Amino acid sequence: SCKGRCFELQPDCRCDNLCKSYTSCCHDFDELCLKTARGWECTKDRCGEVRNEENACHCSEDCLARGDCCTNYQVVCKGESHWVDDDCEEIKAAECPAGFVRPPLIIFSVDGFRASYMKKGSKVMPNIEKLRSCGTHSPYMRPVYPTKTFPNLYTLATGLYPESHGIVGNSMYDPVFDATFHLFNHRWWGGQPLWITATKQGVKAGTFFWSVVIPHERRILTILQWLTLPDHERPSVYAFYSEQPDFSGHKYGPFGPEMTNPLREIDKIVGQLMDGLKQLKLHRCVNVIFVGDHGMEDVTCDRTEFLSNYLTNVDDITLVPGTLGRIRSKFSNNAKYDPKAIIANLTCKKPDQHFKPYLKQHLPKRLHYANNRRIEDIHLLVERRWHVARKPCFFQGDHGFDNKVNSMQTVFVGYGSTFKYKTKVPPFENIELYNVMCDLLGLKPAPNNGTHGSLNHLLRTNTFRPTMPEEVTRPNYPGIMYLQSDFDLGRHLLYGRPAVLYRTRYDILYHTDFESGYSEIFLMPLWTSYTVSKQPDHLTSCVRPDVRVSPSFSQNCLAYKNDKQMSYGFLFPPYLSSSPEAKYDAFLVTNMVPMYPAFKRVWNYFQRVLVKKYASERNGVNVISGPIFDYDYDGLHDTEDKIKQYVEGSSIPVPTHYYSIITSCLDFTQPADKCDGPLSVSSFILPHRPDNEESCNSSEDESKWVEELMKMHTARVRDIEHLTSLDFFRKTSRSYPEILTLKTYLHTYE
Ligand SMILES: O=C(O)CCN1C(=O)[C@@H]2Cc3c(n(Cc4ccc(F)cc4)c4ccccc34)CN2C1=O
Ligand SMILES: O=C(O)CCN1C(=O)[C@@H]2Cc3c(n(Cc4ccc(F)cc4)c4ccccc34)CN2C1=O
Ligand SMILES: *[C@@H]1O[C@H](CO)[C@@H](O[C@@H]2O[C@H](CO)[C@@H](O)[C@H](O)[C@H]2NC(C)=O)[C@H](O)[C@H]1NC(C)=O
Ligand SMILES: [Ca+2]
Ligand code: NA
Ligand code: NA
Ligand SMILES: [Zn+2]
Ligand SMILES: [Zn+2]
Repeated sequence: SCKGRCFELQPDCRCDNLCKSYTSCCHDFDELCLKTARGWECTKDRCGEVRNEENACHCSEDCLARGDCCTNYQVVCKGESHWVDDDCEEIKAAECPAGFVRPPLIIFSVDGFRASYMKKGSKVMPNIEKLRSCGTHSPYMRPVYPTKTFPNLYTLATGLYPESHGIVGNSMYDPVFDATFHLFNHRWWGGQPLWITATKQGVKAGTFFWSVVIPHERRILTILQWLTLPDHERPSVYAFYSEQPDFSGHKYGPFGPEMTNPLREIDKIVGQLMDGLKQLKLHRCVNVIFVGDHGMEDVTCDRTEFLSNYLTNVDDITLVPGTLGRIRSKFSNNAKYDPKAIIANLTCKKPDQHFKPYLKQHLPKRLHYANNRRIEDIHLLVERRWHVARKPCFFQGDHGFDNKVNSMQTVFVGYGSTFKYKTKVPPFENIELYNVMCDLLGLKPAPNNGTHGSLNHLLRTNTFRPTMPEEVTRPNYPGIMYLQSDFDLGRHLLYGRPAVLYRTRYDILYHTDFESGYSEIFLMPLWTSYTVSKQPDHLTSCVRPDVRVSPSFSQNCLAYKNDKQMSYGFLFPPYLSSSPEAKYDAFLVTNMVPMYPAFKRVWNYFQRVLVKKYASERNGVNVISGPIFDYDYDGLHDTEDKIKQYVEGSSIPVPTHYYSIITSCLDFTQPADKCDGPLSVSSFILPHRPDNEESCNSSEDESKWVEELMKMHTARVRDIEHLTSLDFFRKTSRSYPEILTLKTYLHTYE
């Protein structure tokens, strides 16, 4: 029996909340623990009360002490007020009763709560509105790809991309075992979640999981109940979860009028939470995070592309369907199965095609969706509002699309003593929360993909002091060291010189129009920096040796002549040179990089047309460009070990991508090279591909397609730091936490 052991935190008859899922509860759990009687609200008559065990909650004078009161008791029978009726009072300091070592954290998570419901629900969710308004909040929070529940909830809790924590979807095929696994035990998965991190550091955690038949009102009383327990038992961190509004969203669509009740209902539970805390004097002591795993889009049966309309033998493939596609051979010894053919077959075959196929390594890097062996090589990015099935109602809403999509954005509100008061912060990525939650609990966070510091502007106190990483390889500064005859060939640095964070050998090179860091190992620049202010020739096939760099560690024009696939281009573009004299610097062999003919069309468009437009538009730009090597698609700078391809019969490694970081003043009335304030930045990581299969209008003028591809491969600065092992923005006039925020920014074009 459960006697009074009920909802306990720890062979026998079981009393914990998760027992009902494992069907291991004692026969009397439904009698003692899950009482439903009289409802979840007091009334005038209920007050002055027999502390009747039969009830769900009590309105007796006993009530307050035992810690099992109905959440609106004070409001109804001691004259006090609903917390939503009070005016925002700032909380300059945690107001906890004696013997609390720290402010409790309550994570209030909701499935499928799209960011728009905040504007178009103000009227119907007043308690949530009061959290938003009095607390700290962002316009939206960005989930991770894929925008599905389990992958997002576990990232939330761990700080890791799905590729790394391992929950890449609900069914996953492991080719090591040739078996499929259907999704819960935290422990077999990657990363350290929050409830563990806290436990290992002597901070007691409550459950982050509930048995679905336990109704929401009971879960709240349970948390308030636990909060009255004594110091040696009481947990410091708790978690509520709601399947709504995701559940109704699938059924009715995010804009269905049927959505209105479910949000009101979620708001009621958030009401009980606050009314309950308040009547335990804990409403200015606990920190609450109201947070969402992802959003919801309109998607119906009739918007469904079918693979059988593209592929000869569709019974030879296995497809995970829906708002993303994952394709895999169904049969093990099938020599008829050809990934290159499949992708070709699925590539721009209709003008209005509602998905695009990709091998995972060609997916835009911002998705971080490749480095896991249960991610099938062939992936389909599905257009928003659409589905993908194998071959030929329930639903009008779904999610799982590209996480830059708006319908997929989600919410974050931070209320409490440690959060700023009435503050609006910019949108961030949910991988950043794990680090913040550790901060609120005094924990050293486990290694994750967050960037610790980048969210210090959300917090009143408890900010941790991030430190710039150390240069690992100091630069060389060659002077004029060689003769033209030794060779057998054929202001611009506004934010600090970036710092090389791995062991290598590089020369820093200066020119009038640009500054560069040249790797004597990779035979090209690691980075090329140049400012262009707001305000040609027939030398195409000439290159000059750089006299500051030995011919051993320079590229040559023989390799590029004898490579019928590969060509070369410049990181600093000759077109932007400041004078006929200076133009010769842009043609130094130290400025060449390997570039497929197809990539040049993108790259020339960019250097010739978009940079000067960007400069006009933003009042100057600083531009840092370099190559990236990521052949193992793990999002990190490759070692020489990992390089698969080279320019014909040479040591010149071919980059898998090319980055650029484009930087200006937030105050566009000050030019780029004379800021006094915050910075503005947008970056991208363009894949380096022999063809333009990815862009459906590549046969047209670059004005009609290059800029669309670029928007698609937008990237955070931080992404490029991981992929290049550099560190940018080391010598600005801004604080290091502000700069971390700048670096986590991704410029979405929506
Ligand atoms: O070291 C190695 O490579 C193999 C060793 N090994 C393990 O001992 C655990 C066992 C286990 C794992 N998972 C997660 C998983 C999910 C989908 C899959 F297709 C494969 C695994 C589980 C989930 C439920 C119950 C047990 C497990 C992952 N493990 C290993 O890979
Ligand atoms: O109560 C219900 O309506 C259904 C029971 N249920 C769930 O379906 C989800 C599944 C899930 C939960 N968590 C923990 C969590 C909670 C809040 C966060 F901000 C982050 C993580 C997960 C972690 C990884 C993967 C799956 C999950 C919580 N759930 C339930 O109790
Ligand atoms: C995301 O975070 C994880 C954890 O910090 C990084 O993964 C670790 O990588 C190291 C070195 O490659 C391995 O030895 C560890 O086993 C990895 N840990 C886990 C839990 O997977 C990962 O590199 C980060 N990803 C990016 C793109 O920055
Ligand atoms: Ca790599
Ligand atoms: Na060539
Ligand atoms: Na094309
Ligand atoms: Zn969800
Ligand atoms: Zn869903």
